This record gives sequence, structure tokens and C-alpha cells, in this order.
Amino acid sequence: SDKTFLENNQYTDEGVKVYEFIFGENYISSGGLEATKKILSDIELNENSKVLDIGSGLGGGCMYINEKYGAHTHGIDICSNIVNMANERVSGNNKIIFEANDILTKEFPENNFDLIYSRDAILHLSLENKNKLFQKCYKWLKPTGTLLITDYCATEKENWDDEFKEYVKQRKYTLITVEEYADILTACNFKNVVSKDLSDYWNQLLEVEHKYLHENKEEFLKLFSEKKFISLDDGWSRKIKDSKRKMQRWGYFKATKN
Ligand SMILES: Nc1ncnc2c1ncn2[C@@H]1O[C@H](CSCC[C@H](N)C(=O)O)[C@@H](O)[C@H]1O
Ligand SMILES: CCN(CC)Cc1cc(Nc2ccnc3cc(Cl)ccc23)ccc1O
Ligand SMILES: CCN(CC)Cc1cc(Nc2ccnc3cc(Cl)ccc23)ccc1O
Repeated sequence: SDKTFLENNQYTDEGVKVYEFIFGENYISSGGLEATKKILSDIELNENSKVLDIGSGLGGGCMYINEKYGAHTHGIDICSNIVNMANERVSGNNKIIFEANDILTKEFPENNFDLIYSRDAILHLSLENKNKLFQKCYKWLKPTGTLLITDYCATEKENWDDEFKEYVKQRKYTLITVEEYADILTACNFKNVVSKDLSDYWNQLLEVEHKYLHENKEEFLKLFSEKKFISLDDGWSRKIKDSKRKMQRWGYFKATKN
């Protein structure tokens, strides 16, 4: 599937390390540890709780959830190179496992998890694939369970410019509106569906990251190339510009089963 594509483009080892430089250790998405603390601030779990992280990446989210709650965390990520990196950071901790697998082919028992959690990963999935995932997610949640998601969203396609279309095409993203996304969750039988466009906050995160990149660019070049620097600088500039003009949006979704 998109495995070899992702492993050999956006999520190369070098690419992942660059992301870590800007998001912080163990994170490859928006706001790293700080945003994660915010996203989980109203979430209640204990040591016996069971957590699924969809697209767990370098594992920072699972580590934080286990650190904060003592919960059992199980991360699934389709990139084997990323999974291997994550595994090497949690070798001592038996309540944190990662597994290399497409979440779509992954099989789980019904009523399994207290929390199903995903941060900026579901944008990789086609529209059809987003639907079957959430139906599988519904099954997997215990009756007392919560689904918790951040994901890239967008304005309708008639408002995309050429550059945004090209970015979405070459990254093989499928981006829908916050409303279209919320619609899928209700269609997949979830209750208490809560949707928020967090683009103002996302823009603040991107700004901190962008400033941080420039402030620490000497340390950056010590580890990476000037080519990788320009590319990253350029990409953040565009995400900042596009969230400002409401073209690219950051969706937050929180839902239950009953
Ligand atoms: N079909 C799929 N199944 C499982 N993981 C997938 C997937 N499609 C994309 N991914 C993964 O989703 C991750 C998105 S990047 C963000 C990773 C992590 N949630 C964090 O915030 O740091 C990537 O590591 C990618 O490999
Ligand atoms: C290298 C690791 N760093 C980047 C500077 C992580 C990181 C921190 C931030 N800072 C912040 C995140 C969330 N809330 C914040 C609130 C305030 Cl008043 C200040 C900084 C915040 C933003 C993005 C980001 O990626
Ligand atoms: C000459 C100008 N061209 C180069 C071919 C610039 C150009 C950049 C892009 N890259 C991008 C456009 C919008 N958002 C982006 C976000 C990120 Cl994280 C990275 C690249 C982006 C796409 C098409 C395009 O034509």
C-alpha cells in the first residue's frame, strides 16, 4: 500500500529526525509534548486502562499517556522503520508496545480499549478507508470508552490553490472539512461527537516551531543539510500562511460509544 511510499518519502529516518528536531524528542506532529498535554488535559485513565494509539509514530504520545496515567498503551504504525525507532525507546517498559501494521488490516477484539487516540495520521487514509477505520474503532472501544483525535482538515476543494492541491497530491493526503469529518463519526454510530476547528491554536504552534527553527539553525545544520533546512522552513511558512487564510485546518474530535 502506501507503506513503501511513506517509508521512502515523508517518513524517512532523516525526515523523522528532522521532525523530532522541531516538535521535540519522540514526536513527529504538531506541538509535540506541549500540545499533547493540552489534548489529554480532560482525559481520565488509570493504571489498568487500555489505550490504542493509531499511527503512533516515534511513540511520544504512548510514553506520555503511560507516564501520566500508568495505562497500557498499544501503538500501531504502518512504517516499520519508525516502529523500530520507537521500540528502542520503550524496551524497559512492558506497558508500552508498538507494532508495525496497517491499522486497516489490524484486527482487535470488541470492547477492548478505554481510549482510542490518534494524532495527525488519519489524513493519510482515503475517504473510504476513514470510514472503515472508524467503524472498527467503534467496535474496539469499551462501552465506557472515548475516541480522541487530531487530524489535518481543509476548506472545500473549490477554495484550494494550485500549490495546496499539489502538496495534497504529492503527499497522497485525503483532506476533508471538520464538518464532513464529524459527519463520519456519527455515521459510524458514535455519540457525544464533539468537533472543533483548532486552526488558531495550530497556527500558534506552527509559529513557535518556525521561530525555534530559525533560532537554532546553527545546531540544525550541525545535524542536517541546508537543503533539509530550506525545505522545512518553506513548508512551515506555507502551513502558517494556509491556516491563516483558512485553507488548511486543524480538526479536533472527541466522542464516546454511549
Ligand atoms: N494506514 C495506517 N496505519 C497505521 N499507521 C499509519 C497509517 N497511515 C499512516 N500511518 C502513520 O501515521 C503517522 C503519522 S505522523 C504522527 C505520529 C504521532 N501520532 C505523533 O503525533 O507524533 C505516521 O507515523 C504514519 O506511519
Ligand atoms: C523542540 C520542541 N518544541 C518546539 C519549540 C515543542 C513545541 C512547543 C510549543 N510551545 C507551546 C505549545 C502549547 N502551548 C503553549 C503555550 C504557551 Cl503560553 C507557550 C508555548 C506553548 C509549540 C510547538 C512545539 O512544537
Ligand atoms: C516555483 C514554486 N514551486 C516550486 C515547484 C513551489 C511549490 C511548493 C509546494 N509545497 C507546499 C505547498 C503548500 N503547503 C505545503 C506544506 C508543506 Cl509542510 C510542505 C510543502 C507545501 C507545492 C507546489 C509548488 O509549486
